[PDB]
Amino acid sequence: HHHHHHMRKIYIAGPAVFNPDMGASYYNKVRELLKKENVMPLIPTDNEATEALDIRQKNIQMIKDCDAVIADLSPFRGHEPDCGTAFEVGCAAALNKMVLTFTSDRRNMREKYGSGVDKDNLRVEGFGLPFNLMLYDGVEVFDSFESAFKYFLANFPS
Amino acid sequence: HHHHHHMRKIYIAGPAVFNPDMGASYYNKVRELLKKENVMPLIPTDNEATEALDIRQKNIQMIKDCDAVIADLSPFRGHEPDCGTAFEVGCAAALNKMVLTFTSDRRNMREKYGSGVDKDNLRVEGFGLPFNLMLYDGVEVFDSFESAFKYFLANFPS
Ligand SMILES: Nc1cccc2cnccc12
Ligand SMILES: Nc1cccc2cnccc12
Repeated sequence: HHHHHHMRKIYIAGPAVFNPDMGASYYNKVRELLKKENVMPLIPTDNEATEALDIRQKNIQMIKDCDAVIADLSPFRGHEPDCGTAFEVGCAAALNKMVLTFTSDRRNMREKYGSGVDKDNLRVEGFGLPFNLMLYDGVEVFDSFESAFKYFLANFPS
Repeated sequence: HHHHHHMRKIYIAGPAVFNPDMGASYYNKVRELLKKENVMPLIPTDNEATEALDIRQKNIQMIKDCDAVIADLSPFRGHEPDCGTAFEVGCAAALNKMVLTFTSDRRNMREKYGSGVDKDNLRVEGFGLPFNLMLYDGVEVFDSFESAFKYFLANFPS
């Protein structure tokens, strides 16, 4: 009765890293929430290397090692989600990982831009989705990290 | 004779799809360039489905089927590349595909934003790269589709 026990792991994707505090406040909240459920956060800035390629490789490895990704696809520098987060969602999708997404703005892209085109006459997607359709996989788009985490707990038990 | 011959295939990732012509002018130029070298373009809008999930699945399948991705990481709706393209680059990276990227703007992110922070005091990466570090894998960032394609021809022969 001392079998190996898998500790669940979630990759914490999102532009919080670009906050003035490098994501400290966001990541601390994540750490506290996950601690209660014995889930390990895999955080992009953990044991951060100095070289871009090393940072990238470590983050890809975290995605490979995770049970799920919870991705913050909130508006970043406009109505579009963060590209880095989008890359990570793509990585996870290719590796058949559970991907859970949330955003602070759930309106359709055309509601966000107020038109079928942006200010430069570039087409805004019309699929009833809050962001680029590649980022949607059929799972509900959540309103917060917490709500996404509740789905994880219900659908990925120990 | 009459052994099976593999036709090389390149997934054409980029926000040209959002042009007023749905990328017609871009894709036509791509088709002509690749035709000369017996390379098949895998284009996001080819045989386009109506449902978001079907379009997504077909595009993921194209990446799975490709020999390389040439991704247009040009500024889209600001200094950041397109998120959908970023997702596709992520997918390709996880699948160990050759990923080739280009941009119309090769300046470092901090040169583009003119500061180490944006207008909202959000951190701009300082790794001497033109975009989010996740999008760089050690291969040169090219100036055009054509220059990326030249690398493909030199590094993925028939
Ligand atoms: N784009 C990025 C991905 C993963 C970690 C990072 C840490 N600092 C800046 C940018 C990052
Ligand atoms: N985001 C997208 C990915 C692949 C194909 C598309 C076609 N139209 C709009 C958006 C697309």
